[PDB]
Amino acid sequence: RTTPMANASTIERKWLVVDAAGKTLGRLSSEVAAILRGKHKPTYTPHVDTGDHVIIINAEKIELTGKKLTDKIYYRHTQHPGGLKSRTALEMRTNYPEKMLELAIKGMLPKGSLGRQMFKKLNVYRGSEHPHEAQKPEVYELRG
Amino acid sequence: PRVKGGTVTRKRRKKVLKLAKGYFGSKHTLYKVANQQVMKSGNYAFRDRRQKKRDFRKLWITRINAAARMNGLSYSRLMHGLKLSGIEVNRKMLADLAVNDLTAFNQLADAAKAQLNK
Amino acid sequence: PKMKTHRGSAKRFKKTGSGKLKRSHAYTSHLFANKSQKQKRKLRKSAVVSAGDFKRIKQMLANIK
Amino acid sequence: RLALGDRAP
Amino acid sequence: MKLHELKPSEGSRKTRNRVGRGIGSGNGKTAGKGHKGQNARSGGGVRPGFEGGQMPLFQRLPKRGFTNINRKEYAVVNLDKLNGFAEGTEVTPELLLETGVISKLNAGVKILGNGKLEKKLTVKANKFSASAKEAVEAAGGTAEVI
RNA sequence: GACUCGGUGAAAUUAUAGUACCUGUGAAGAUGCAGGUUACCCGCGACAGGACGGAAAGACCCCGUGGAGCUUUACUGCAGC
RNA sequence: GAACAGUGGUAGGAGAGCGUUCUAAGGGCUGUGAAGCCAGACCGGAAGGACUGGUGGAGCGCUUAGAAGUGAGAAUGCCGG
RNA sequence: UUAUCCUUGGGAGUCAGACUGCGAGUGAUAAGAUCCGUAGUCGAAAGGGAAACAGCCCAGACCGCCAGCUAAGGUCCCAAAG
RNA sequence: UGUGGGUAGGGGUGAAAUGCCAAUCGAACCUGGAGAUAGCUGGUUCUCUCCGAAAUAGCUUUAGGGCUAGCCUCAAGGUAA
RNA sequence: GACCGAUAGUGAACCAGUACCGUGAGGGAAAGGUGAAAAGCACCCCGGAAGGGGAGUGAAAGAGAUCCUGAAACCGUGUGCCUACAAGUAGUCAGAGCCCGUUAACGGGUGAUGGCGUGCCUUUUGUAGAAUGAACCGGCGAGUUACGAUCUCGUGCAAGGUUAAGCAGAAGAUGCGGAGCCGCAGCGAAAGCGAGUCUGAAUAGGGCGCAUGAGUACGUGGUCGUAGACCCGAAACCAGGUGA
Ligand SMILES: [K+]
Ligand SMILES: [K+]
Ligand SMILES: [K+]
Ligand SMILES: [K+]
Ligand SMILES: [K+]
Ligand SMILES: [K+]
Ligand SMILES: [K+]
Ligand SMILES: [K+]
Ligand SMILES: [K+]
Ligand SMILES: [K+]
Ligand SMILES: [K+]
Ligand SMILES: [K+]
Ligand SMILES: [K+]
Ligand SMILES: [K+]
Ligand SMILES: [Mg+2]
Ligand SMILES: [Mg+2]
Ligand SMILES: [Mg+2]
Ligand SMILES: [Mg+2]
Ligand SMILES: [Mg+2]
Ligand SMILES: [Mg+2]
Ligand SMILES: [Mg+2]
Ligand SMILES: [Mg+2]
Ligand SMILES: [Mg+2]
Ligand SMILES: [Mg+2]
Ligand SMILES: [Mg+2]
Ligand SMILES: [Mg+2]
Ligand SMILES: [Mg+2]
Ligand SMILES: [Mg+2]
Ligand SMILES: [Mg+2]
Ligand SMILES: [Mg+2]
Ligand SMILES: [Mg+2]
Ligand SMILES: [Mg+2]
Ligand SMILES: [Mg+2]
Ligand SMILES: [Mg+2]
Ligand SMILES: [Mg+2]
Ligand SMILES: [Mg+2]
Ligand SMILES: [Mg+2]
Ligand SMILES: [Mg+2]
Ligand SMILES: [Mg+2]
Ligand SMILES: [Mg+2]
Ligand SMILES: [Mg+2]
Ligand SMILES: [Mg+2]
Ligand SMILES: [Mg+2]
Ligand SMILES: [Mg+2]
Ligand SMILES: [Mg+2]
Ligand SMILES: [Mg+2]
Ligand SMILES: [Mg+2]
Ligand SMILES: [Mg+2]
Ligand SMILES: [Mg+2]
Ligand SMILES: [Mg+2]
Ligand SMILES: [Mg+2]
Ligand SMILES: [Mg+2]
Ligand SMILES: [Mg+2]
Ligand SMILES: [Mg+2]
Ligand SMILES: [Mg+2]
Ligand SMILES: [Mg+2]
Ligand SMILES: [Mg+2]
Ligand SMILES: [Mg+2]
Ligand SMILES: [Mg+2]
Ligand SMILES: [Mg+2]
Ligand SMILES: [Mg+2]
Ligand SMILES: [Mg+2]
Ligand SMILES: [Mg+2]
Ligand SMILES: [Mg+2]
Repeated sequence: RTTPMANASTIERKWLVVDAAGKTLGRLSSEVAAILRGKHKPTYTPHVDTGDHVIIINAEKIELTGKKLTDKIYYRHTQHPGGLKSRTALEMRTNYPEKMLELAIKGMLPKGSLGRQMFKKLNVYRGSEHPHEAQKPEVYELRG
Repeated sequence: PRVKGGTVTRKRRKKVLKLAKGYFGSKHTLYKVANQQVMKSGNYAFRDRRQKKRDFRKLWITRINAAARMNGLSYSRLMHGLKLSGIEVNRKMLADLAVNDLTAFNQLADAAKAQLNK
Repeated sequence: PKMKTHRGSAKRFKKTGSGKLKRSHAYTSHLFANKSQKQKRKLRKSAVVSAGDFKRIKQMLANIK
Repeated sequence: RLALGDRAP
Repeated sequence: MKLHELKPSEGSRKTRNRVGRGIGSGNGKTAGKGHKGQNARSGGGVRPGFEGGQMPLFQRLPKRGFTNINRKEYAVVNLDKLNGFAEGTEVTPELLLETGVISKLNAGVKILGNGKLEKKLTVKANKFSASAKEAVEAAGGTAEVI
């Protein structure tokens, strides 16, 4: 019947800049996940990517509550026996702040092919400066 | 009198294989597996004719929420306000306005806001 | 071939007017010292075949008039 | 080829 | 009738049930026999009256009585049947048998006293019930034994 | 022998398969279920951890008022004497 | 025909039907192309049934009734490929 | 208030049950143990929830609908809704 | 070790292993009785509709079988029990 | 002949008790279809030939001997749509794009991507099952028939109903055939009595009957019995033979 469906021809992506400084990792990430998916758009269509591009600046200034800086471990496994490796959140934020944000958001996106495509619209930067001036990105202020 | 098997068997089986057109490999070719897949397709299609109604309502709700939040309402508050104002326009129609006639959607949303602010 | 009557049953049952089966009672052979007169008086009289038994055996007496 | 077999007595 | 428009009486003929011809019929697969055990087997089932080894009812109960070689069965005729004859008729076994009042003679005619006899008759029979003899004589007739 | 080229060309097996890993779940030991993690498409030489791999309707064990061979102061018979 | 109520289902009971071969009686079709086979986006609540075209080259439907070697996906089924 | 109930006759199948809650035994007041009693569900029950998960919670699928209201369970993102 | 012969299955033959008696041996092979029997396993073919269990008691050389009862179904009654 | 029609019907439609197997007794197949007629393809061409391409014959040769039809599995050639970042019981529902155009229908093919989703069968308390069965496709492959019993339904006749063998007659219907069978009366072990009877000393009480009336012949259907009795399957047993 009549429910409109977005498609490649119809879709128009904005670029947005989110400042991570002073934001809680998960609270910021949940909002950004929703923007990359396109959940803020009335033309949201579940089988295409209706989301916007997001730049995150000041990734190393992201905050964590509690004792998470010391106590949140990022595990990975190399698929070699005994190959569990770990970094603390402090080690992550100091030396891999872009990965830290990318992991949080990646875990909040849908998991298959379109989800993987949705992640490609994210761009995370350690500093205050991003290289995407030519895309003319607007500041997006995170809601509650 | 003797009744040979005759032609009934292949006529019946041919019909199943015709319903299996476009299935992968042996599933469009061999009766026993085509028959299992056509049967399974029936159970799925029955289930999915029910799910379809759940899925579209989910989609409309998502779009109404997006349009609502562009007017400073959550979907929940909007739907509460529309019910208080007496408006019975359904989710399929609200979501259609949200996409196709957003000014109209905003009038309905403004009607809802009025009732909530009372 | 014709159904054969069960000859053991034919020697023990009789068809009544309404198609019940009349029978004798068990416990009427010996050991009368161990049974009271009341029991002996009652076991002396004939009885009828039960519904459950009748359905089990009716065909075995089909030929009997 | 075994003397008894699998899970022998 | 016409041989091209034959039609059986309604309710005179049913279609036979054919078991083991698919699931839709309701007797596919196990053909209405359920699952396993002696009753589902070809040639299966215990013999009639068998109670799985509990002493069968007939064997628990005593044999009773004997059969008389010289048992006589009479063709019984009640008074109501004699009422069908004409008045002043000499009713005999041969007439009863010829008219179809009795099918088989057996050991003889016996007259029994069920029903009422209005008509006067000379009934010749092998036996009478005391009632029947009285009733024949009361109607004016005669109950000769033959 | 294997391997490469030329000639010739079987077999056991086989529900259909686009046939990862971990932890879990489940008829209680999962390629196929869940959540994650990982992975471009197609081969060739190799190795056997798994497919409770193949092979043989488990010989063990139990069950069948199933057999057969054997024994004897089991029962009933028979030959012989 | 209205109203009201109901319509998950294994073993299993009950009912109504579909289709197959043969027979009888009507009635028909067919070398201006039968059955069979192939294809299709048609029709019926199901079993199933048509129509059109192709192949085929001589037989075959329909109606009503009768009679059954009357319907297969499984039997480590049998035979062939 | 509800529509069952009984009799007679035709035809069966079943006689491996499972878990859950509650009341007992056996056990070690072990067992997804065993054995009774009692209710439920599965068996023979699809749908929603409990990640997945016969037997738990919610609830009984004649079909169709791109309508609506709710149950358990939920409403930051995966994932519908604070 | 050759050739020609002999012993035959409730039987032969055995320097004894139940060994051997035509790739068969705790009793050869073939045909027949014979479609032996199988309370066991496997399998049992079109559709839709109405209704819809049991996994219990009793007895059983009985315990994975059976029978009667219980629970299902169809019909006819009684009728409102 | 309401028997078979080439996996059927004989084992055998055919040079079949053959071939083949076995020392022997013995076991024991597969295998039908050119065309109306051979008119069975002169001749030419490639090729050693096989086999083709023409030409002829013929209604047809895509009827050319592996010769009526010619399904499926399986093997190929071509190409409209899709496909080399993807985790797949393979579908289903949602869905752009591209390619088409029908039994004209809110059409057909393909399918980026999204949601959901552990084959079928058997057997089980419970199987996606790491239980069982099936390589695939095709054909064949399992509650039958006879005679009895019983119940329901139908029909005929009805306190009656009905004939068997046989004879005549199409291998028929049917006519004849009443011997016999069931029913109309039961009760009792029996003699016997009889709307009652048996028990009993009993005009008692009680049991079974009556009063409270339908059967019988035939047919269809359900189920039972006797037969292999729904199909397939032992190990074994016995008889007569064949083998050193
Ligand atoms: K049955
Ligand atoms: K299992
Ligand atoms: K291996
Ligand atoms: K045709
Ligand atoms: K098979
Ligand atoms: K309990
Ligand atoms: K010996
Ligand atoms: K043959
Ligand atoms: K899909
Ligand atoms: K196994
Ligand atoms: K009396
Ligand atoms: K009648
Ligand atoms: K019958
Ligand atoms: K039978
Ligand atoms: Mg998901
Ligand atoms: Mg067949
Ligand atoms: Mg005595
Ligand atoms: Mg039935
Ligand atoms: Mg059933
Ligand atoms: Mg089946
Ligand atoms: Mg079975
Ligand atoms: Mg049974
Ligand atoms: Mg499960
Ligand atoms: Mg577990
Ligand atoms: Mg596991
Ligand atoms: Mg597996
Ligand atoms: Mg193995
Ligand atoms: Mg395997
Ligand atoms: Mg075994
Ligand atoms: Mg051994
Ligand atoms: Mg329902
Ligand atoms: Mg034909
Ligand atoms: Mg058949
Ligand atoms: Mg097959
Ligand atoms: Mg229990
Ligand atoms: Mg337990
Ligand atoms: Mg069961
Ligand atoms: Mg229930
Ligand atoms: Mg359920
Ligand atoms: Mg779920
Ligand atoms: Mg299940
Ligand atoms: Mg949401
Ligand atoms: Mg030897
Ligand atoms: Mg015999
Ligand atoms: Mg019901
Ligand atoms: Mg059982
Ligand atoms: Mg047993
Ligand atoms: Mg019973
Ligand atoms: Mg024929
Ligand atoms: Mg042929
Ligand atoms: Mg033949
Ligand atoms: Mg020879
Ligand atoms: Mg042709
Ligand atoms: Mg011809
Ligand atoms: Mg041909
Ligand atoms: Mg990647
Ligand atoms: Mg790609
Ligand atoms: Mg997974
Ligand atoms: Mg088990
Ligand atoms: Mg098994
Ligand atoms: Mg297998
Ligand atoms: Mg012996
Ligand atoms: Mg000799
Ligand atoms: Mg010699």
